[PDB]
Amino acid sequence: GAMNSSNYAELFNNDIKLFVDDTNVYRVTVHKTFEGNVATKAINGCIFTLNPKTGHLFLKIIHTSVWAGQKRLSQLAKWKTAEEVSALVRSLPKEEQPKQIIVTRKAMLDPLEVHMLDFPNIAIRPTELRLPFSAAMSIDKLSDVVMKATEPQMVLFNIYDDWLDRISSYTAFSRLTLLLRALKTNEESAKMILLSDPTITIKSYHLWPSFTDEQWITIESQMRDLILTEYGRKYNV
Amino acid sequence: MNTVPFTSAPIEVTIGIDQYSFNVKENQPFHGIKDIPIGHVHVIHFQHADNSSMRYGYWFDCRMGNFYIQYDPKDGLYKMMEERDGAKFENIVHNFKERQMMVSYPKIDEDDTWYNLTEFVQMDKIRKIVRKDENQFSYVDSSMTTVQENELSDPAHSLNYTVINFKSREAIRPGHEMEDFLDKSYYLNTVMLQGIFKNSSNYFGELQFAFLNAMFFGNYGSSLQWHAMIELICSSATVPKHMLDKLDEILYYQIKTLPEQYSDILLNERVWNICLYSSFQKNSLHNTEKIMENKYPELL
Repeated sequence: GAMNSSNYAELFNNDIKLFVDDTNVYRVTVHKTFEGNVATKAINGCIFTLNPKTGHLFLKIIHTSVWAGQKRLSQLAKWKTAEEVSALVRSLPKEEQPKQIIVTRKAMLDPLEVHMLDFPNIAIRPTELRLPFSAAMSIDKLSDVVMKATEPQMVLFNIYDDWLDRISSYTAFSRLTLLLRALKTNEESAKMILLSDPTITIKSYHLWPSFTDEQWITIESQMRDLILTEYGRKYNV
Repeated sequence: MNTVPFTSAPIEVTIGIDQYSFNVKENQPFHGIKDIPIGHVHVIHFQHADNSSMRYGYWFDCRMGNFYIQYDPKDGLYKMMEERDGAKFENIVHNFKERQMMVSYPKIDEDDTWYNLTEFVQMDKIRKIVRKDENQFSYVDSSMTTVQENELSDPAHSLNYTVINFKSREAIRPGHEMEDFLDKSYYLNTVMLQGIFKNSSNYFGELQFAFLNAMFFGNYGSSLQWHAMIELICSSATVPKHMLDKLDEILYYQIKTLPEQYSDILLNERVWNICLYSSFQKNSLHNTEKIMENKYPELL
């Protein structure tokens, strides 16, 4: 069934599962043509496939060449997402294949269900949670590798860096979603918070700065405060 | 013109023959239905005055034998049976007519309704959906479940309709995932028409039979099958022209004949709105679309 606040801890049990977010698969800029009409130009995108227990991220880069000569691209993007997710599962050894795939947008259920017909025991689930994974391109190293790609490419990361050496998956996922919620609501401020102190660096093999435990508490407070502010601004409350 | 005599009518019951029906009172002297048109399937059905649950009845074709109805007080229902003694049967049928204790199948001569509802329905195909090969006629009732329903208990009593499922390997060629899901022509034309049904007439026959079972017995799994078989055509971009024109006529008479008060449970809003207004064949069902708007605009 659908994933929601009630069954939220299921994400951190030992059944392998993956979130699939397709929001950044088909990305355009909108511009005016010489004659004054509107046209789009595609830029590179990505499927965001994440195991919330381990942090393993399967970033499948979607090169603009995929769209060439295709119609109804927003629809096609859903099927290409499902195609690539299905290929990823096929590429994993059996013991690593997920037992569930949770799609962040309901429009993905039928495309993935159809592409996964060979895996009847992998359950495809929607979610009622409003997850912030669209802000994934606000993480500088992800945006960089997507925009530079010259061909289809799978790049692997751990989205938790080394946090699991010191915290649980539940706390790690809460930290990640908080960081991304912030980046989504006000990227400029969120990013200012993360880098204000030049003495805290990002390891070459990490995505986020190497905050000490105490500094993560201050960070997370600063991200909470950001998110509350923006809300009063949005709704005048 | 053929006859289906009744031994007696011991319990108060509404009897239907095809689209007609009569109220018969407990131990009223009723002894059958005469002037039944040869050349079509027919269905005789029952709903006891005391249990307006479990409508039940029998599909038959009078060219296949002499059939009659007898109430069973052990199993509590009107049973169809075959008389093999042709002499003994004309004898029963003639004495009941002379005594005039039989209703006449009340067909207006201007009326092609039953033909139009049963054009492609064949007794031999019905008997493959309702397997019970010691009888030449077929029992159906409100509660019988289909093979597909069972898969998601007693298989002797199942409606063995052809399983249709839009998210199955059968329906979806590997590598044409998106194409086949959005354009079911492959599934319709190669898998179902050429593969299983062999021709459009057998396809239409099952579709019509499913509708009639839904209409006459409120058989819910039959309603599911009738809608499934419509949707598969309407969701195919490439359909023989003759099937579309014929489908428009089939559906028209089905919609015409449905009791007005039952549109809610028998008609699936999603399927109809998709077929009439969103599908590839939105523009190919003009008569069906016209009668649906002027009779059930609420559903749409």
